[PDB]
Amino acid sequence: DIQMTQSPSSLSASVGDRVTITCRASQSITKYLNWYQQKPGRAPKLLIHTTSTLQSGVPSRFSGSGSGTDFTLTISSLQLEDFGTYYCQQSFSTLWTFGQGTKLDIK
Amino acid sequence: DIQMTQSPSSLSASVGDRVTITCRASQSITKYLNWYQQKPGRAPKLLIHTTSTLQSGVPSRFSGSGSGTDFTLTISSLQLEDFGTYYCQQSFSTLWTFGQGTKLDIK
Amino acid sequence: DIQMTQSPSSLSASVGDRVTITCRASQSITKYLNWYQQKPGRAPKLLIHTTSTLQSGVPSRFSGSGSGTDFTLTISSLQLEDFGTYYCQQSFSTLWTFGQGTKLDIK
Amino acid sequence: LDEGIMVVYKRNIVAHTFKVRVYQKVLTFRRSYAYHRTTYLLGSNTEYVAPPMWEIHHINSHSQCYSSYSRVIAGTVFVAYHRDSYENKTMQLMPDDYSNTHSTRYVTVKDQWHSRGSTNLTRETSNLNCMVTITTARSKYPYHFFATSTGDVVDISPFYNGTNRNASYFGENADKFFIFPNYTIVSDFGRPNSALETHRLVAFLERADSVISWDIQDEKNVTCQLTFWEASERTIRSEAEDSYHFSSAKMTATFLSKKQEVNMSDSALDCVRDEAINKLQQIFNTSYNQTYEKYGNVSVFETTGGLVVFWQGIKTHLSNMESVHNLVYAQLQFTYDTLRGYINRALAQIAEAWCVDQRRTLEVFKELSKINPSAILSAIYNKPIALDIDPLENTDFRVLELYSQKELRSINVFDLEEIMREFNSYKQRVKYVE
Amino acid sequence: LDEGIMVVYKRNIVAHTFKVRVYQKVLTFRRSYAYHRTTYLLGSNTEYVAPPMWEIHHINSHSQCYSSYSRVIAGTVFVAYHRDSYENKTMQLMPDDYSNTHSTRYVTVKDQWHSRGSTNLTRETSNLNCMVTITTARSKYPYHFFATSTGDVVDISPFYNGTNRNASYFGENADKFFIFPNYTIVSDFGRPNSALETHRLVAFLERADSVISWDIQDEKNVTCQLTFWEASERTIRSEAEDSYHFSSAKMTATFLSKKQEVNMSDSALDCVRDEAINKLQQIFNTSYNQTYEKYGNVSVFETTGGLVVFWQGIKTHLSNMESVHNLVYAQLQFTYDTLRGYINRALAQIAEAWCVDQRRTLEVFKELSKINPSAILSAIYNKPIALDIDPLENTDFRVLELYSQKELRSINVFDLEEIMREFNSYKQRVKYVE
Amino acid sequence: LDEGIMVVYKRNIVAHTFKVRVYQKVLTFRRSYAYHRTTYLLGSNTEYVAPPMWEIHHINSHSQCYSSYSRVIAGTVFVAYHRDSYENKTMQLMPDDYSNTHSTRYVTVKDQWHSRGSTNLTRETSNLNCMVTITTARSKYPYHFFATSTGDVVDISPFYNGTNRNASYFGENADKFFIFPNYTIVSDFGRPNSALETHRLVAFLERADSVISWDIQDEKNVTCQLTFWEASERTIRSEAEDSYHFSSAKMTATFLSKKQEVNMSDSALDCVRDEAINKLQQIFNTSYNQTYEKYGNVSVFETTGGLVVFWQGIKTHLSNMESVHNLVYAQLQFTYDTLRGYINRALAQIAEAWCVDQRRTLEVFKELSKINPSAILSAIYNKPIALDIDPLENTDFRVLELYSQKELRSINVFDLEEIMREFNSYKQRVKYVE
Amino acid sequence: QVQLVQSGAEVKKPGESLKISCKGSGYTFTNYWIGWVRQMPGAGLEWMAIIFPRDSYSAYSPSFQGRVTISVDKSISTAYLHWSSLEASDTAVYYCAIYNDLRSGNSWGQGTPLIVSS
Amino acid sequence: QVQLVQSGAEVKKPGESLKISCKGSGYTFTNYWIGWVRQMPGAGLEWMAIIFPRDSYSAYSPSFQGRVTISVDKSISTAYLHWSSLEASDTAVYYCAIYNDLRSGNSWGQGTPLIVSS
Amino acid sequence: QVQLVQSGAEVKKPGESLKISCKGSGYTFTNYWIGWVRQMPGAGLEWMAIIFPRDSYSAYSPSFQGRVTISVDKSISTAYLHWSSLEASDTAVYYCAIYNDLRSGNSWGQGTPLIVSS
Ligand SMILES: *[C@@H]1O[C@H](CO)[C@@H](O[C@@H]2O[C@H](CO)[C@@H](O)[C@H](O)[C@H]2NC(C)=O)[C@H](O)[C@H]1NC(C)=O
Ligand SMILES: *[C@@H]1O[C@H](CO)[C@@H](O)[C@H](O)[C@H]1NC(C)=O
Ligand SMILES: *[C@@H]1O[C@H](CO)[C@@H](O)[C@H](O)[C@H]1NC(C)=O
Ligand SMILES: *[C@@H]1O[C@H](CO)[C@@H](O)[C@H](O)[C@H]1NC(C)=O
Repeated sequence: DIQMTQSPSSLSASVGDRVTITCRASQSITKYLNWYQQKPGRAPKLLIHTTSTLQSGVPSRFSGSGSGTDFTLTISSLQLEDFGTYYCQQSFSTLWTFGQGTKLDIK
Repeated sequence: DIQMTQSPSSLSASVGDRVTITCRASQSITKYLNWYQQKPGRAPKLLIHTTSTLQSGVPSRFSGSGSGTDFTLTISSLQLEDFGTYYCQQSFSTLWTFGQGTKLDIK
Repeated sequence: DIQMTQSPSSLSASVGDRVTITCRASQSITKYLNWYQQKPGRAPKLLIHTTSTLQSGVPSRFSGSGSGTDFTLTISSLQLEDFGTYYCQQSFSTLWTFGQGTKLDIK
Repeated sequence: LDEGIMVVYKRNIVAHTFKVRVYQKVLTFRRSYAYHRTTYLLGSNTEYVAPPMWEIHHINSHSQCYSSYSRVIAGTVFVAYHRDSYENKTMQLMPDDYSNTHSTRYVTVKDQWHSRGSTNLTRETSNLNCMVTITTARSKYPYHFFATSTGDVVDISPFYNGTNRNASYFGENADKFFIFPNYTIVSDFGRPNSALETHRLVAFLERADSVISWDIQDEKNVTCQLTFWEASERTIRSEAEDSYHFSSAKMTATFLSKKQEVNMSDSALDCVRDEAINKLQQIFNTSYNQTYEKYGNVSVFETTGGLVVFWQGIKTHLSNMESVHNLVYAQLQFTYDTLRGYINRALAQIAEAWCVDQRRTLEVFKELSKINPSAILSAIYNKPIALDIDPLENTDFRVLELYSQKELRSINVFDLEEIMREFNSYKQRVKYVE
Repeated sequence: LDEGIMVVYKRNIVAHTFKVRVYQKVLTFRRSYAYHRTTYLLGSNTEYVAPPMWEIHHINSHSQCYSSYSRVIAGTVFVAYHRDSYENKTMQLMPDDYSNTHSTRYVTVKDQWHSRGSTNLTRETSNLNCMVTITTARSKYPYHFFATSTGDVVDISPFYNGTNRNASYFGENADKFFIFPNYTIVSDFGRPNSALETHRLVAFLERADSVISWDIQDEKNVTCQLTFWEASERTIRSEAEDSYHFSSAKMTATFLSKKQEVNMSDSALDCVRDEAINKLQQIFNTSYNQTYEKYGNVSVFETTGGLVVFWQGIKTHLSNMESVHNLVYAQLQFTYDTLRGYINRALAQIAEAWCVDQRRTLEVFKELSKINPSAILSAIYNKPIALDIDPLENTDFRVLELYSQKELRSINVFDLEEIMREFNSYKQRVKYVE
Repeated sequence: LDEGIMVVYKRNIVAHTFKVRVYQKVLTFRRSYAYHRTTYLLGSNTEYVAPPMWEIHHINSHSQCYSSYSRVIAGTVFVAYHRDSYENKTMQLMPDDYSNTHSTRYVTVKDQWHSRGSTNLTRETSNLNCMVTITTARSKYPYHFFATSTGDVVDISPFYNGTNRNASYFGENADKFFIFPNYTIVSDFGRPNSALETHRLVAFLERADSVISWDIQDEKNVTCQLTFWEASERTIRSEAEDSYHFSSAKMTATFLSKKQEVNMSDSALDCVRDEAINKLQQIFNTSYNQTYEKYGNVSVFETTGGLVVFWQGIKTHLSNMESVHNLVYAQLQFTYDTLRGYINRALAQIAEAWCVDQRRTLEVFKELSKINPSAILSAIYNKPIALDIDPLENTDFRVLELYSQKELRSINVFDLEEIMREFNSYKQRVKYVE
Repeated sequence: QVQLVQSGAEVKKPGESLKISCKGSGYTFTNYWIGWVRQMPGAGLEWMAIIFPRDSYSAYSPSFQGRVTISVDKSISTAYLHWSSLEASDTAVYYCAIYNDLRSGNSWGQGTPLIVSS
Repeated sequence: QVQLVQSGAEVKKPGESLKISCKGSGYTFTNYWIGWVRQMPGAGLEWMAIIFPRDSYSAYSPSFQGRVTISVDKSISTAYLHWSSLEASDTAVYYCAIYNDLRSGNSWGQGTPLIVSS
Repeated sequence: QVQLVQSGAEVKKPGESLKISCKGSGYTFTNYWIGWVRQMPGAGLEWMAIIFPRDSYSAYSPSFQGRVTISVDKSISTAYLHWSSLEASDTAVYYCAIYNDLRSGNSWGQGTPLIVSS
């Protein structure tokens, strides 16, 4: 078994603010470490893959980086539709481990 | 020591009859298994070699085949001069084993 | 340690006489076995090297040969300036062993 | 005198190049002897073996191989584990850097491993490595065999797919050859879980030392035997007792073809049939529009030099002969057909002037004979009764060899004879020195 | 203007090819380690050694070798038995199938053999194999060395037989070279007791890894240096200040030879001397009989391009220069000697017409000066007192490279530079990875 | 019509050849098994390793190496001694005889050594040999890599010396590459205490299997890219709408260059700049002195065929295009520019004669119309009112292939395809036979 | 890259069996592995079945032994999820996805909400 | 392929020595092994000597030790059979043959009948 | 081949230190090993120091430990012989030479006679 922690658990920010979300795990190797996007009542959708390529149709306002056992997803400017639930996960061969997922919202 | 049996010991047939004569031995390998031809008061002469080639000067009325430890010589049509003593033998390097030889004659 | 003997210790000859001087040692291999030339009050100077090549500026009146543990230097015609002290030596890497040197003079 | 647009296609002498996946297990056994604190290396032996077919499928599906190899010899299974580790570890294919031009390799092991043995005892350790090489394999017509950049030669046509036995050569054993439809292969071998591309037909061959895999493509789709050389819109066409002559001043050369036309429905012109037409149409829409019209249909001719000509005038099978590398002979025809078309025409511009002139003088004599018959008598006698020198000397051409044979043998940095002599010297040093 | 029948012989640039029997003992030692029920293969090493001379004689006499090999090292005899069987079994040479173009091999062992060792103990087993290869060896003039299809190079002339030292090169050690007269060799190595063909002289060389045997043939009997290119009965012969010109319209080319004739008794023309004559006689009995007779004797000429011409008119030693592969330059002479023979003759047909014409007009003026001196005064003044344009422009030829250098480097499926780079990469992978 | 002395330099297609010192330690481990009185050879394995840098310095200083080799693997030092002798003996480099063309080798050990082991026990003995090979390494422009006669390929420019990174290629690892100024190397490796020559800069590279050393030379000093082909003092110069034409009757060829001159200060002409001038001056002092003077300065032109022309009349950068091996096309221009310069001039000698003649007749008619208008009326009507045949036929040239493709593939005694097929067969025999 | 359309919302009481169809839209594939998961409010997605594209084996070691059966097929790859002995804890949204189409792209299906209500 | 002619019939009483000449006709050979055999009425041929072409060693392990001596020679290969201590059991037809000339061709000689009669 | 000029004659009493200069004439060298020797009447030359060209270590195992110090340098290779505690037995002619320039050529210097006299 391996651990997975996506931080922060809950956070809020205004429109047009760069925000960084971290993901930590006890994986032996880098694996893939993709980042997703979900909304309440909607199916999850990917955001980034391999920490170097992004899903087609998603503009370049999202970026990803990583070092050691930590991997960060950065957003240059938050939009109205960007608030939701985000997930980080590992997937190798058929084995798959998912993350709890951070929540982004505006008061 | 090895055994050698040429069959039949004695047989008779009319003019123009296909006849098959068998030769059996306990040889380790195929060796050569040539077939000869002899007449009373005459020197022996070869008929077939390697079960695939025939002596020059002998027409194509003789054929040879073999399987396992048995080797057969077949004659399509017997002629007046074809009656006589036939032999089968093995010869490797300088070692040579000869056969008793079948007798073909017409009453 | 190795031995070295240059023969003769002292000898005399007239002008224009071929003279052979020998050098013996307990060297493991051929090494180089060069031959020198010295005069009283003058610095030593080479005569032959490798038993096959001679110092530049020295004419072809000197020759060298060798066999086994013996090496001979031969002079065709002795001259007035050829009288002096001669040496044979071995030199490998930085190690060097020198000879006592024969004396050539005319009464 | 008639004119037409021509497209000269040269024979595809360049070998068809495709990508071949070579899967190989490198068993590198290093043996050493340990004595107190100093270890004596006893040597090493490296061999290449073909991974099993299921392992090939696992590699093509996950970019991962297994650290164990199994071989059946005389009914006995011999198993070799990587770094003498008796587990079933699955190792990923990572790049080994290097350049190798076009021979990228993915290996599970990037560093040789060997541990010293116990005191007064020799130890041998295995260094099994799973290597996948994306090599470039080149084949030449009739494509009965293709060879990669490395030393791998197979007697199998790249387009043979089981049902193409009569049209594609297959000389290797059928047991070692397999065909897989809708086969899935990783897009990138360097990382696991890569995108899996599906291919309609993939061929595998279990070689002696490796497994060679290639994607099967149609021969008439990607391996067409004609390459576009050049198009000429201003070409003069002429007919001679045994040849059609197409002379282009753009390239200053004339091509001679036999007195026959190649059928347009030939199987060797398929991928060219449209293409050679299309460019022609483009030309007809680029330089000779409005004022010119297409005279006749598109025709195919085979020149004596081996080139193919697609001809369309504007106002019956191909052979195996290859095109001549040096086209100066064609230019030679341009040096002849021009002058032959000039000097003769010059004669047609001189004799026509001369014959009239001799006529014009003749009438002058015709009346003169009635008045002064002496001139006529002298003309018919060519004797009395009662311009420039020619510098065209014999310019005997000599053999202008720009580079001598010694220079020609040293054009490239690799000489096969020297390499073979060095290999022979190596064999002598390892055997004859004994 | 004189005519004669010519036979053009080209230089024999093709290497003389003969059959070489390579006898080699393949010692393939397979080492493995057995643990409980799983056996770990520790590796294998394959080496090639030269069988002893008596074993070579036994093979050539009976198509059979021995399952034991002996080698002397430092005064100690090392003996290796096949499949660790310590008997003196004699094994027959059976074919190993395969194709190998022209490299048929007969081997006593067709399957690799190896048995697993005891528990907790490594075992190494030998796989000695007697292999006889009927390879094709090619040699080029002066035949100082010949090499087979495989990687075997020997510094011995194929025709040297001991007494031919001054005429045939011999650079290898004389200890390893042997000559046998009236030597008996099996006709077929595939089966025992085959027909024993007797040869007048057979040469053997004990190489480092094998033994190379070849049947010695006379250099002037089977290795003639001239190859029949073509013949021409309708050839125009001309003489120029430094060269004889032989122009043939059948091949549309002219060859230029020096102002000397090669002696008919030359040693390099022997096998050709009769043959080149015979064809000539055949031609004299085929196309130009009855009405024509042989003018002069048969002569030999060496053209500037390297070709040899046997000439016989119908009504002094050779050099080492080789023939030019591309003969377009000869055709260039046919483009010149024709036009030079035409235009000048055209001048001989124009100036001769002009000089008479200027004469014919002159007499017309000669009397006219007595009647109308104005015309004569104007002619001698070339001024009054009281045809066609030239389309022959500067057609500067460009370099019509049909195939670019990139295309030329990819003509063949094998590139030497790529193979050497792959070998270097293999060396790096087996050594640098450490 | 203007004349000048020309010097044609051809492109240096021959690879620059230099001497490379390859230092290698050959570890040849021979393993055998001894049983009673008969010893069974278990095999052998030969590997090549790079000697340490300090040992390279010792060899270059004393022509002597050490009988011990050390290698670091996974933090453990493995040491191999020669003939299992655990001392630190220093062995001298003695020649191994042989010829190897230009691959002289100096080895400390000239005979393979192996002693039989004890009864019922296998023994393996090392045969470490220090081999220094003075190989010939050839490099081609842009000299990004050079390869020796043996199978050694390095991705380092021969002229790179650390500070020449931007002008000389360097693709190998910088860790394995070293530069030594004022480095001392033995003149003769065959004997100890040889003369120590000092060199300004020596480059070393620790390869996987050996160490490659070479003396660094300036690229513009010893590796000039132009080779003198031929000089011609009697050359006719002409101008055409797009090209300067230089026609030499000594070589019977004309070269066409673009309408521009290469700058004399070009970096690729340096070693030629003086040399090409010097010969010119020599020519000006040899054949065309006193009565002739140098018209204009020396100019550099690049012909369309790739040749370089240094021109000096007597009364703007180079490209990477290489010269054409076959110069017959240039001779083709000599077949054209002559005839184009002849026939047209012939027209200039005929039409000029014709136009005057038609004038001379015209005046004869001019008065005749006053006396006999019938001739004038017939001339203006070209009808009555009240020379030679042309043998210039269509000589369609055929492809005169002197040697067929089968003959062309067998020119040399080595065929790469056959060697690769034999190597594949060897791999099948060592692996597939199992 | 592949849409992987799925059937609409299905309502079924517990106890009996549940059938779900998930068409392999986007492109005809036999390479991308198939993953069936379920999602419930208050938490993320949890894997329930990981299988090959062209066939199925219903790999489930720690979760719901015998309660999941997948068949799928080749070519069009129409996945079929079958559940036996439906329980109240199974009321959730089921998703079908391909493991990776292009560049680690795990495209999920539309999602079928199995919800028990009136 | 090679005739291998042999001398005519020879008559000699027992006790003394017998000399038989067998010329190597057909073609000059030094490759085909030489076999000397004897044949008696009522049975086939029995091998008595097998030797090399260019020389001879009279190989006879189980039959008539010391009673057969063959010399032969090179080139023309004229075989010479010599018998000592002739016995009544030796009255038979002696044959010389080459072991194999072409395609397992063992061509026999004309055969010399050694018969004791009046 | 290289002259290897040396300083002139030097006169110094025993006890103090002796300085000798050996200029590397002929050609700029850093390859030929340097040898310092001494010669006395009635006997030949005896080696005292053998050192590298570009530097020095004063290698002297059996003779005069601590009494010889050589420094030399690179490029011009100007050798510096230094002697401490001069004794009466040291009165002799000192020579500096290169071990081998060309073809085993050991060219000696001019020689400095260290002699104690009035
Ligand atoms: C196996 O037997 C053969 C012959 O039957 C042996 O070959 C002989 O070798 C010796 C030298 O050792 C030669 O003098 C003989 O001429 C060889 N015989 C023949 C017929 O040529 C061979 O040595 C035997 N094997 C071993 C391992 O001793
Ligand atoms: C490949 O196999 C199919 C049958 O599945 C066949 O129709 C086709 O012709 C084959 N390809 C070629 C190039 O023949
Ligand atoms: C071969 O040797 C014989 C002598 O036996 C000699 O006469 C002959 O010239 C030799 N062959 C050649 C090609 O020299
Ligand atoms: C070699 O290095 C020197 C600096 O020491 C540099 O000036 C020179 O340009 C270098 N050689 C080349 C060919 O660049």
